[PDB]
This record gives sequence, structure tokens and C-alpha cells, in this order.
Amino acid sequence: KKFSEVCVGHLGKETDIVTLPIQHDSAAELAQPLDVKDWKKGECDLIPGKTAPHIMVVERDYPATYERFTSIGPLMEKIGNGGKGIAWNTQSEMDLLRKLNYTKAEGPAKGQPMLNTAIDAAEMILTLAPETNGQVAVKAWAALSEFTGRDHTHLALNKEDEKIRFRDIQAQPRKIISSPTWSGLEDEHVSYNAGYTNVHELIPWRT
Amino acid sequence: KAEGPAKGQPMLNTAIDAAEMILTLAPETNGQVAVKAWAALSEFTGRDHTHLALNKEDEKIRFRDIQAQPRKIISSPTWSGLEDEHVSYNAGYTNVHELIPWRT
Amino acid sequence: MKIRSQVGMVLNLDKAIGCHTCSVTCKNVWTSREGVEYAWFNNVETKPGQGFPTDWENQEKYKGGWIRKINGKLQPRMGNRAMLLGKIFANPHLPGIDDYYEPFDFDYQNLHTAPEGSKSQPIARPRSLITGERMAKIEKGPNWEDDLGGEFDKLAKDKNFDNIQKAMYSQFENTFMMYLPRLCEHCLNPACVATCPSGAIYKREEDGIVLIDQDKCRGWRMCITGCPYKKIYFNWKSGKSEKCIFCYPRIEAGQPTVCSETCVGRIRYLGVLLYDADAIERAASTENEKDLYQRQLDVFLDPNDPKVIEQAIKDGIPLSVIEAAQQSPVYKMAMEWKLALPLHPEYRTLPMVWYVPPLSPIQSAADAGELGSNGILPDVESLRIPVQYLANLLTAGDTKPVLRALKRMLAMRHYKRAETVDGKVDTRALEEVGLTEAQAQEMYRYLAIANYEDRFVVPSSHRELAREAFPEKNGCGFTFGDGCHGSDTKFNLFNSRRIDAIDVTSKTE
Amino acid sequence: MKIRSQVGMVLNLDKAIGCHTCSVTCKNVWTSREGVEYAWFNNVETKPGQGFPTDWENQEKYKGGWIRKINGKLQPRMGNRAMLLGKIFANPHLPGIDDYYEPFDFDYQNLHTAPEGSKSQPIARPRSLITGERMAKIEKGPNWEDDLGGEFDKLAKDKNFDNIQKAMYSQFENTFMMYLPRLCEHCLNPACVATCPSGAIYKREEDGIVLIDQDKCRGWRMCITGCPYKKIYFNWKSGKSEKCIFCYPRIEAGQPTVCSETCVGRIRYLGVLLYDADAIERAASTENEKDLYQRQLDVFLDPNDPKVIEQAIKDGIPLSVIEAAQQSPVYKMAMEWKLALPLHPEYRTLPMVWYVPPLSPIQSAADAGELGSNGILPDVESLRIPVQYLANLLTAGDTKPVLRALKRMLAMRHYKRAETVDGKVDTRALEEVGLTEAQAQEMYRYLAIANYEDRFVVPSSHRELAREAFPEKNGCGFTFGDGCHGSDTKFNLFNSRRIDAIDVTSKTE
Amino acid sequence: VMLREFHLDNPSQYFTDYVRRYTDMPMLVMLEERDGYYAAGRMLRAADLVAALGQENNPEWKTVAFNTNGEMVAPNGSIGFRWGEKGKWNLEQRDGKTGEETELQLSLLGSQDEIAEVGFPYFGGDGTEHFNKVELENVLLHKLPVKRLQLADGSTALVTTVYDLTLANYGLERGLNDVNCATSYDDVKAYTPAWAEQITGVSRSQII
Amino acid sequence: SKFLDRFRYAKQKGETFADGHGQLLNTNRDWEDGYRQRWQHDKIVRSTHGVNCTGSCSWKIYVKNGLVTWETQQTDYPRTRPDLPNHEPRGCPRGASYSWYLYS
Ligand code: SF4
Ligand code: SF4
Ligand code: SF4
Ligand code: SF4
Ligand code: SF4
Ligand code: F3S
Ligand code: F3S
Ligand code: F3S
Ligand code: F3S
Repeated sequence: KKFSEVCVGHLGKETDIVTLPIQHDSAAELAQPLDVKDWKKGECDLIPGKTAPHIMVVERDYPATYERFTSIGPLMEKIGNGGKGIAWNTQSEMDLLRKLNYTKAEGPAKGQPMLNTAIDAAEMILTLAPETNGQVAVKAWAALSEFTGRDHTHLALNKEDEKIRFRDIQAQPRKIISSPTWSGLEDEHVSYNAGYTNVHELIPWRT
Repeated sequence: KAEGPAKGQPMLNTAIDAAEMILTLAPETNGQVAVKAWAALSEFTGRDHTHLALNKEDEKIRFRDIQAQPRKIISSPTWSGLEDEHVSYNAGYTNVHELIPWRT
Repeated sequence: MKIRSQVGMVLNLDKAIGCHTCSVTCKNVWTSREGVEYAWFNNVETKPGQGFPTDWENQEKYKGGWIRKINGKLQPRMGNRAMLLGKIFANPHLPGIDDYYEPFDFDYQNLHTAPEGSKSQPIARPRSLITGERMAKIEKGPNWEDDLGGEFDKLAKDKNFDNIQKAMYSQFENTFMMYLPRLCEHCLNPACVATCPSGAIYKREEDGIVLIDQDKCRGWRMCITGCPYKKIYFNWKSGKSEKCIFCYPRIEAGQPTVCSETCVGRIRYLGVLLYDADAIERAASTENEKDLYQRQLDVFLDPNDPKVIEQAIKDGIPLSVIEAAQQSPVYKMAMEWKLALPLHPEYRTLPMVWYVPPLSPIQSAADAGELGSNGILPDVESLRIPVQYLANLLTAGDTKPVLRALKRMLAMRHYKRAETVDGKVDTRALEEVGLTEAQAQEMYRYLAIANYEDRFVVPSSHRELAREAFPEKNGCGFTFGDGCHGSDTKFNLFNSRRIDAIDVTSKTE
Repeated sequence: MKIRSQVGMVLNLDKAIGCHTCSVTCKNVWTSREGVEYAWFNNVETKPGQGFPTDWENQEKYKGGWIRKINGKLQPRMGNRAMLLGKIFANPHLPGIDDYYEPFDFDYQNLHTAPEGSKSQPIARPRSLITGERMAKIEKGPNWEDDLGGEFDKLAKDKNFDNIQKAMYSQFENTFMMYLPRLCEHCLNPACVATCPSGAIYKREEDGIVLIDQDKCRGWRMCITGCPYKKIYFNWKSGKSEKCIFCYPRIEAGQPTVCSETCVGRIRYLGVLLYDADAIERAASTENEKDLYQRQLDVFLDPNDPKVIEQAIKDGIPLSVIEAAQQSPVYKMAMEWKLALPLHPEYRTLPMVWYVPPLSPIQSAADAGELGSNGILPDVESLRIPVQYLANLLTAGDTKPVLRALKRMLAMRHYKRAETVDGKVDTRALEEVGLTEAQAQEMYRYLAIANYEDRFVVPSSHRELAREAFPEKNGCGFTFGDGCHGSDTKFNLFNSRRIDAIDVTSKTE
Repeated sequence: VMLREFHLDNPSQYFTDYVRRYTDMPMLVMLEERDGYYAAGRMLRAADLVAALGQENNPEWKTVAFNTNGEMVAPNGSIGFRWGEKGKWNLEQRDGKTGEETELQLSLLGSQDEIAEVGFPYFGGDGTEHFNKVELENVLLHKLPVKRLQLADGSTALVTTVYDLTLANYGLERGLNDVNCATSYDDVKAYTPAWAEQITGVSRSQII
Repeated sequence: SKFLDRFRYAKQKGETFADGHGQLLNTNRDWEDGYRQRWQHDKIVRSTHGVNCTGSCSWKIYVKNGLVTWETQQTDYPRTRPDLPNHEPRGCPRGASYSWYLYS
């Protein structure tokens, strides 16, 4: 909040050039297949995202730092959410969050869910994550299924209506939902064991 | 039971044992039973009703868990309303929306 | 300008269901001892009625509250300092046990021990908890008038019917009744504190809770008369007086009072109010009693005003208390929406437990009626409870603020119906009462949905400030009897030392 | 024959992880006051070691427990009544503060207040909680020997190494260590009760918990010497002694003790034991100390025996207590499976907190070894902890009962492995130790799975019996200071009355 | 010891099938020419073969192995199938080109074109004075079964499986009479119980 | 000594306020522990009422001095949709008085 007012006249809507290394679990991980080439040594061309880091452009609205900090941004709805090589649509979760956290009445983030309290932030985490929201869990396993060609949604369908809430865990700790983010199952017949999904669901190790 | 007339059968010694019997057998408190119950009904109506409990098929309410926090029950064919997060429980709802006849 | 804070309370009488749950929980926790069995710190009364104790609102009879002398100075209605002391040998205005009720119990054991061959079925008869003697009949109780129990001519003696032609209300078709739950108002200008000769009653600086020091009270029993709400009850056994303690043990850690958290109707709200203590006397001594309500609002300070915030910090108000004040449901209802009103502001005590007046079924008419400004919903003019009665109860007879509160509640209803039934935006009713869509939606959030976190916004009383919480955490509760508690001087005749203190001083500075 | 009940405790040393969680929780709740900061009602010691206080097991030095005179009569090792009184002006055997450790704190504030321009980085140095003076160095603590902290020759002074050629254990390859958590044993024949001149120490009839009356204790400090487990700690500030109270406030309503419910290793079990109080002296005075263990088992009564049940009811034992006794994990481990053993039965106090001995890694050998009677799992003869050490600790030097306990634990393991790995029934090991499949499965249920409801089977102490719970429920806790608590006679000099009592007598009988 | 007793001498049905389907052991590694011997180079990729094993997408990111019929194949699951395509990034034992079921072969021993000596780095002889060391050779030459392959660029190359490379690395004698392989657990060789006893101080019998 | 404290009379006087209408005092308040120690309890247990009311309300049963002393409603029911009010605290005057029976 203080930064947002102190930066006025010094920093405004800026354009930032950010380097980003080639990421594991992204198509770019298939960078150099047979050997190592150093572009600075002229052994290859400087190709960002392959023989060098990605060169990204990031727009920053410094005066709006506080308003952005205290609200859930529009990228969740415009781009979506994901991780570990898979992505999914999370519109329904953002709609839920608008009702749970309320929304910005005005300003740069008008209409976006609020992030005023730590609880609002906790609810964001719980609602968006597949481990804590069966709806997301099924969409996540579905995304993975596209890659493997094998159905994995059966791993979360029986808990699709499950939604862990902050106040419920204050009443009693809750067991999470099987998620593609991991490799073991949260099941009532088999304990969580890493590599279990690779061995039993035939999902490859990311090697 | 270790021996006697009921040897091998589950025990009903304490009130908790009895409570667990209720919770485990009922479709309202055991998603596994809920799905089997809706499936049985589906035979009569010719319409699938298992979709009403599939999303909670792994749910199993336990006595000690409800001591920690009261738990909402599962939609069951024993009743005519839904235990849902988008629509409140309203009697006759399944007859009107699932086309299940009133027993008249 | 001296800023202080207090957790005020607002009771929404429109949602009141007169269930008394609040009274039972308080009783179980705080007053189940012999001596105060007849005392109900929290009690609910059905109106019209005379209440508990009987006719407590009749100050000409009970002499409670303050009066504003011709010279403009305030004086307890009981009398000035000398006048009051002259009444100490026998308080002439003191309410008697019969003004409350003679506490009773029943001989349940007779049901168990009745001898064989009894001529009739055994029964459990009433017995007095004061004398232990058989009572021929129970003739009174703390809630005797519940739900219009008693002839109208008796109930209508209700002080609030003053200046009202009440005959019409004795007719069946015009019947009306409402509920008034109440506790101590924990006033800014308490008459009790001012009328105690020993100075045993005080208002806590950090949270404004008013208490009767059980060590220092000498049992002069003058305070009982001083309180115009008759919320101080004499403990006939201990010989000392007791009163609602606003559940300070809970409030101190940020919890709601027992009567607030256990309110079944969900009508009680708890929120901080910051007030200028230096303006208390000026406000309470305003010439016209119909100005007391607004004068008190003027003593309440805007918690979002940086000027107030900085002053608050300078005056020692904790940051978490200021924060709580900024999201206080009580501040919104009393200051912003003007829905909450004080209880009998004319007593001049600047009460801190306020009320939102109740709506009621439309009055009897010639026909079924026509659509009014609010469509099928009621217009304020059609409500059956006479607004003048509510004004006598909450605004010193001025119907203006009561009508505003009621009209705004009805306006919110009109606006929400257009929204939820017609799926349209209709702000006609809101505009008529000076409310914006945003205000109506927030009112709805707090009054209708009323989530737990929105009903109670109680900050910690911060017991660590200006004290030594560490040794206390380690040794409080070991009640072996060190005989050193309650005094600042360390010397004690029994040559002992405090269990929860450190006697070996650090020699390394 | 006089039956009484008590909630005994069993600690499974085989599952002990020596974490001290039990010690910290007890400390936070019961002994964080100045005067007892150095006292650890529950303390954990690593063996081999001398413990807390140092060498507490050396009765020749500390004079704790009982001795059996030539005439067969019991006498406190401290001396008979006259001998003990002759030592009252200065207890010659009393442990000094240094036998425990000098309690310390640190000057943390120096880190906050160090002045600008300090020549070196500020630091928090130790200070004595006894004198408040700077301590040049901390040289002792209540858990100084944790995990073999100290030279072997020092740790090996351990009393339990008596009659053992301990040289071999000073070799790296033969290193061994175990954990011994302990509290007050709440004995059937407590030496503390017998050695207190004021008679301030007593065993509660209804639950056998032993307490030091904080009103009646006169600070004669003889009991401290009397207790052979050194579980009574002098409060140097109050001048009175205190000890583990077996968390009676919790036990009274059926809850586990704090150290039991907070035991991270899940090694503590709580269960009722019914005992014949009339046999206490006979058992404790048996001629051979190696017979004390069995003599005590003989004082424990079979809770499923109708003869005992009917006698129990006649002697006032509540039905819920008898029921709890019938599903007592402590009774199963001590009486049925013979896994639990008393701690130092030779002190002749008939301790009520027992222990299951620990298993250990196999000893050093010439090669990797061969399959034994238990296959790849250990045979009792191969365990590295010398059984004689464990016998000195739990069975007065008799290795027989220790070997039985250890062998049975290993047998259960063999049986379960055949079941879970080979999918076969192999009772060879069980038969060798006299266990049935049913017993092994129940042992497994309680020791391995160990559900909460199986670890703690604590009945209510029934505070309503022979008392008046109603007035107490209504008025307990209002600590205003009526000055009438603690005496049966109603007369009191301050002309007051009990807050939690009824003074107005019923006149209707 | 595990490999010797449960993989070679008395092959475990469970273990064998497991490493066959869940490890890169059956994967082919290209050997690099050195002075007098070979060194294990990079893993063979589908792109290295003429028809790229019918792999159009990410052929340079898909590993290769021989099926039990001596045929070379690009099994599903390799990182190349993760991007640019879908449905084949799984551990089903199938041919990444024909989509037909296949069985990967672990060792080339018994179907090799020749035996080649591959050098393995050994650091067990280095270290400070505070730790025991076992002197052998900085480079240990092992006899590995290989097969010569015709690459897409027209050149030729020798390949062996990760499986064979692993057994050699552990010092397991397989009948090729490898002087650097153990004749028994007591033989001080690069990786035996006898060897480890010297390095760690743990008794060989315990290790065994 | 409370008697000796009386001598710190004027010394415990702080600032006056409201133009002399009030006086701030700096005196002992230890007596307040009297009501604090009444509220304090051993534990709370979750229970409800087996009476035919339809309430089905979960309560916190307070145990103090090893006896049941009073009850207050639980407020931790799973919350209803954001557009609906929640159920807490439920309860009624009858239920609030149940504790009376135990030793009555
Ligand atoms: S309502 Fe409370 S604070 Fe106000 S005068 Fe009465 S007892 Fe005092
Ligand atoms: S605030 Fe507390 S003491 Fe006062 S009436 Fe309510 S429950 Fe009773
Ligand atoms: S262990 Fe406890 S009961 Fe036994 S003698 Fe010591 S203090 Fe007394
Ligand atoms: S029983 Fe209670 S008092 Fe005794 S050691 Fe355990 S926690 Fe401490
Ligand atoms: S509080 Fe009242 S309504 Fe609720 S369960 Fe108890 S008796 Fe029924
Ligand atoms: S007048 Fe004062 S002395 Fe006690 S009885 Fe009232 S608080
Ligand atoms: S009467 Fe009932 S509605 Fe609330 S204010 Fe008392 S609990
Ligand atoms: S001897 Fe007795 S007098 Fe107190 S110090 Fe020990 S309990
Ligand atoms: S040492 Fe740890 S294992 Fe239990 S007995 Fe104490 S909490």
C-alpha cells in the first residue's frame, strides 16, 4: 500500500524485459537433444527458449501494486491455470471465489474477487487446487489423459463434489484429493505411495 | 464374535458399534451404498439416477468424524430432494426433475 | 479530546423471536448461585408490559438516571452527593424482592420418597428460596407477562404508552406485541458509577465494560436505584451488588458475549465504537432530551478518518482495536444506516446497547388494501405497532428517527424483491429514504445473510499491555491461597509471596 | 478384603523414542511457577545414566523407600517415627538444588537493548533463577546425560550396572542406550505418605491418586527423602512440597493425563486396576525382594470374576469403574500377557506405573549371523541390551520375568511376519512362550494399532458421589474470596457463607 | 549381490518384468571410439536410424530398444511423445510407430555381433587421508556385448543396452571372462562386498 | 497489603476528563479474576438433545470441576451457499437448560 503511493511520479506503467530459463514440464524442455552448444562461442545461434533463456515482456502497473495484491487477477480467467505440464479452465472456480471473497467495487481490479484477509487468500488456494476441489481434480486428470491416451479421471470422479473450505478444516483436518500433480493416491484402500500412478496408471516419469 | 451362535459376525457391543452399523449401511451416509441404491431405483424407472450420488461415491461418514464436525448427508432414493451445493433440499424435487413417480 | 474504545451491541428487534435462550445461558453461567437466583443479567420482556423489575421504566417512582438542573448541570435523579448520603440508612426508592419476584423451587423429592399407601398421587409443591417455606401459590415470575399474559388494562400501564390514546389497542383486531431483550447498557455516563458512595463501580478504560468491584463494594445498595435500566441486582446473600459483566472474560480474547453467541434469532451484533470521553458530560447535559440521541452519535468517532486513527494511537488504542472499529457492524447500523437507536436516551446515561426497531403486520383496515409505494410489501404508515410507542422507548418521543429506520428496512425489502422476483433494478424506495444500492446491499449482507464473522467483530482487550503476561501465563489459576493478590504493595501480614510473580530480582539489570 | 480402584499406567519402553514431549507439556501446565521451575513432575532419562536428581536410584545414599526389619515389620529406610523426627531440624539425606540443577534463564533483552557502538555482537548470557546473578557457565541440567552425553565411566556409575561386568559396554561396537520416562508411581504403599510428619500426604480412596495437601503441608521436607523415586520436589519459594498429581482434574472426568495424551510415541496406556487394600502390607513385607513383583500381582483382582465384582460393588466401586477395569489395557499387559513390569519393586512401595522392557538391535558378533528360532528376526538371546541391566531396573535382579516379556514381544513379531509376509499360520514362537493366537492378536491390537480408545480406558472419578454436585455446578469458580472453603464447620470469624452452598434450609423437609 | 542372485543366477519373475517395463535398462546406448577401447556415449534416438523408425515428431527425443524378436523399436513413453502429439506418452509396452504390443529385450548377450571393451570411470582409489581407498585403475575396461548399426547419416556405430552397461559397472561376470569383474563376493573388484568392506568398514557378510 | 494500598490514595489518581466530570484511576483490578475463574472450564464435549423438537442442534457441553456445568451452541456446522444464511447457532431456551437435570 505504501509502495503504491510512494512510487507515484517515479514508476508508472512500465515494460519489463524478463529472462526465463528453459522450464522442465514445458515443450521447451526439448532444447538440446544430442550435445551442448554455447551461442556465445558461436557454436550455435542465440535462440531464446532453446539455446538461451526465454526473453519475456512483462507489463507492470506499479501504482496499482496494492490493488493487484489485494485481488485475484484476470489471467486465471483469460489464460487459465495449470502445472506439471498440464493446464485447465478454471472459470467456475473464479465465479465461486467472487461469491466467497466478495469483489472490488472500483479501481484497477474492479469486479475481481478480493484478497483482503489471509482467509480470502486461503480460500483462493483451496478453491483453485485440484487436491482441495474435486471439480478441479477431474479437469486436471482429464487434461493429463490427453497426453497419455488413458483415462485417469476415474481417480477423482468419486470425489468430484468435494470442496475443502478453511472453516471446515478449522473444525477437523481434511484428507486431500488424488491429483495429477503427484504420483500416489489418496485412497481408502491403498496408502499414498510415490510412483504408484506411474506403475499402475502407466503414466510416464518425466524423463 | 469369537464364538457362540453369532461366531464370525460383526459386533454390536457398544452404542458406537451400533452407530457405525447405521452409518455404514445407509445410502445417506455411505456413497457406495448410495450409488447401489440409485442403481436399484433406475431399474424401475428406466432412467439413470446414479448421477445423483456418483460425485460422492467415496464419501463415508464415521461416528468420530461427526464428533469433530457435523456432516451433510448424501442424496438418497429414500427421499425426494437433493443434498446439493447448488440447490437446497426440496421435497418432490426428484419426482419433478428426475421423473420418478410418486408412489400413488 | 480523549479517545477510548468499547465493544457496543446492537439488537435487531425486527428479527427478535422472544425465545429467552439468551437469558438461560447467562443464568447458567453467571447467576445460578443462592443470592442472585432471582437476578437475570439478561432478561427478555414482552411489550406492552411493565417488565422486570415491575415498572422499571417509571423513573418518577424508581428515581433512576440523571436530571439536568436549571443551571445546566447534571445530577443523579436520586439526589446530589449529600442528598444521596442522607438516604443511606434506608434507601427509600429501593426495589423490593417482590418487585422482581420471590424465587422458588419445587419439592421434586416428594415424588421419589412419597410413602406407600398415599391417599392421592404425590406432587411437587413450590417452596421459597428465600425462606425455605411452602408457598401456597406462585404469584409472580421474571417473565410473568410473556406474550401478553395479563389483562390489557394491566399491561398497558406500560410507561411507553404515555401520551398515546391506547384504547384502540385493547381491541382484538388491533392486538400487537413485541420483544425487548436487554442487559446492562455499559453506558458512557453511567448513573450507577455516579451513585455508588464507595466508588466500587467503574468503567474499564480499554473496553468500556462497567463493573462492580466485588472486593471494594460495601453493599450501600444505592447504585440499584441509580441505574434507570434497573440492571444492577443486589445479591441478598453476599450483601453486595452484581450486574451484567458483558462477559469480559470472553471479550478479553476476542470472543462474543454468551448472550450474543447463543442468540438463536441471530439479532445481536457486536462491534467497536470509538468515542471522545472528553465530550461525555457535554453530550449528556444537552438541554432538550430529544437531542440526546444525536448528541451521542456526535461523541462516536469515524474509525476510517486518519485524524481519528492518529489520535487513537496517541491515546493508546491498540491497532487491532482500531482495525475492528473500521469493520464494526454496530458503527454501520448506528452511524451509517441509522437503523439502530439507543434505549431510553432521555435517562442521559449515553447507553451503549442499541436497538433496531421492529416491523409488524399491517394494521386492521376496511378492505384488503391496495398496492402502496412498496407494492405488495408494507409502507411504513401501515404497520400496526404505533410508532409513537417505539419512539417513547428509543428516541425520547421523537418519531422521526424511528420512522427513518423502519422505512429504510422496508425500502431494502422492496429493492431486493424487485431484484430477486422481477429480476429488475428498482431503487425507487431506496431513493425515497436516501439509501444507495451499495448501502442496501451491505445492509442485506449484515442483516439477512448475517455470517458469524459479520455479526461479531470483537477485538482482543490485549491483557498483555501495561501488565506482565508472562509470569501470569505461568502461574495463574493455582488458587492455593497466597493471600498476596489484589494489592500493589508487597508487604503482607502472613509473610507470603505471589504465586504468579517473580520474587528473585535479576541482578544483571 | 477391601477393594479399591486406581487408574494405573503402563509405558511401553520398546516404543519409546525419548522425545521429552511428555515433560514439556507437564511443565507448561503444572510447574512453570518460580519455586518449581527446576521441578519436572515427568522427566525422561537416557540410560545408562544417573538421572534426575543425580543417582536417585542409590538408596544407600538417598535413604528412600522401605526396609523389611529382621522381625518382618516394615520401616521407612529413613528411619522409624522417632528416628525420622530426630532428623527434622536438618534432613541429613536431603537432595540439594545442585543434585537437580541450578535453574537458569538468559538475558535475551540484551539482544534488544544493546547500545549503539557496541564493540562486539551482543549476546544473551545465562543468569540464575535462584540468585538472579550472572552465571559464568551452565554446568548441569535436568537432562544433561541425554543420548549418552558424558564419558562412559561417568554414565556407568548407573546403579543398574550393579553386579554386571560393564567393561565390554565401553566399546563402540557394543554401545547401547534406552529411554526411561517417569513420573510419580502413585504407589499402593507409598513411602512418602509414611514419612510425612504432618500427615499432609494421602492416597485418594476413589482413584488411588497420591497428593500433597497444599493447605496441610507444613514444609517438613522429609517426604522428599522418603520417596525412593525422588518424585516429590520441594517448592523453594512456597516452602511446601509438590509432586505429580496424575492430572486428577482431567482423570476425574475420564480424560487421560496430559503426559499420556501428549505422548508422541504412543507408548503410554491407562487402565483401571482393582486391588485388595487389606493385602498391601502383607505383599510389601514379603521376605525376598524378588517376590515383590508377583506379590503385587496377587494384590490385583480379576475384574471379570463375579466374586470380585460383587465385592467391588459392596465396597463402593462405581459400576462404570468396574466396567473400565474389565477392558483395562494395563490389566492385560501386567496380568494377562505379563509384558509390563514394576519399576524397582524392591523399594517395597508397590508402584502403580509399570513398564514393558525394550527390545534392541542384535549384539556384535563374529559374522552376519544365522536364522534363529525367529527366522530373520531376533532371538531374545541376541539382543544387545544386557537383560541383567533391565532386571535390576524392573524385577529386583530376576531376569526370568524380563526374558519372558521380551521373548513374547519377539514371538508376536514372528507370528505376525509369517502371517503378513508368508501368508501362513506359524505359531511355533507363540507356543514356545505360552501364548495363544488370540492373545498374540490382542497384543498386536493394543501395542501395534493402538487406537486412542484402546490406549486410554479411564472412567470418571464420579465427583457427584457422597458430595453435592448441584450447588457446586452452580457456584464453583466464583473466586471472590468467601473464606469459607476448606472446612466442614460452618462458623467463620469473618461472618461469611460459602458461595457455592445453600444457606437457606428447606423447611418442608 | 541383488543383481547377481535375483537377476542373473535365479532370475526373479517379478523383478525382471519390472525393470523391463519401468526402467531405461532395455534402452540402447551409442559407444564412442577411444584409443584402444570404447566409452559409453549418448543414448540412441529414433532420429539416428534411416527411416527414423517412422517417427515424424521429435525423433531426436525418443529412445530406442530391441524387442524380443531382435527388431529395433521406439517404445511409447519417451519424452518425444509428450509434446507435439498426443496419446502415446504412456508406459504401455507398445511400438511407438505401429502401436502394436511389443516386448523389450534387456540384454544383448546371446545375440551380439561382437564383444567390445568399454571403459568405466573409477574414483574409489582417490580421496583424502581420512577415508579408506581401494586402488584399481582410474578407468576400468569391461567386456560388453554389442551390435553394429547403420545410422541415417550413412555412418556406422556400436550400441549396447543400459542393462548390460549396468551389470558391467557393478562388476558382474557374465561368461565373457572379464578380468575386472568379480569371481566371487570376496574378490576385491569394482563393486563387491569385499571391496565395500574396505571402503566402508562394514563387514562383507552383513552387506551380503 | 490492601490496607496499605489505601495510602496510595491520591497517588493512584490519573488525568481527569470531560472537564472534571470524570476521573481516570490507576488502581488494582486483580479482583476481576473472580468472574474469569468461573468461565474457565476443563473441556467442552459435543453433544445434542434426544428430545422430539426437530431442532437437532449441536452443543458444546462444558465440564468444570469434573462436572457438567452449562452449555452453549456449537457454531461450526458446514456453511450453506454464500447466498443463504448459515444455520449457526441454532438452539432454543429449552435446550439451553438441559444441564440442570444432571444433578437436580
Ligand atoms: S445500564 Fe449498566 S452502566 Fe448503565 S447505569 Fe445501569 S448498570 Fe450502570
Ligand atoms: S453480556 Fe454476558 S453477563 Fe451480560 S447479559 Fe450477556 S451473557 Fe450475561
Ligand atoms: S512414587 Fe509417588 S506415591 Fe510412590 S513414594 Fe514416591 S511420591 Fe510417593
Ligand atoms: S500425570 Fe499429569 S502431573 Fe503427573 S507427570 Fe503426567 S502430566 Fe505431569
Ligand atoms: S436446543 Fe432446543 S431445538 Fe435444539 S435440539 Fe435442544 S431442545 Fe431441540
Ligand atoms: S452503591 Fe456501591 S457499595 Fe456496592 S451495593 Fe452499589 S456498588
Ligand atoms: S430472546 Fe431469542 S432471538 Fe436472541 S435476543 Fe434472546 S436469544
Ligand atoms: S514431609 Fe510432609 S509437611 Fe510437606 S514437605 Fe513433605 S508433605
Ligand atoms: S519421551 Fe516421547 S515417546 Fe512418549 S513417554 Fe515421553 S512423549
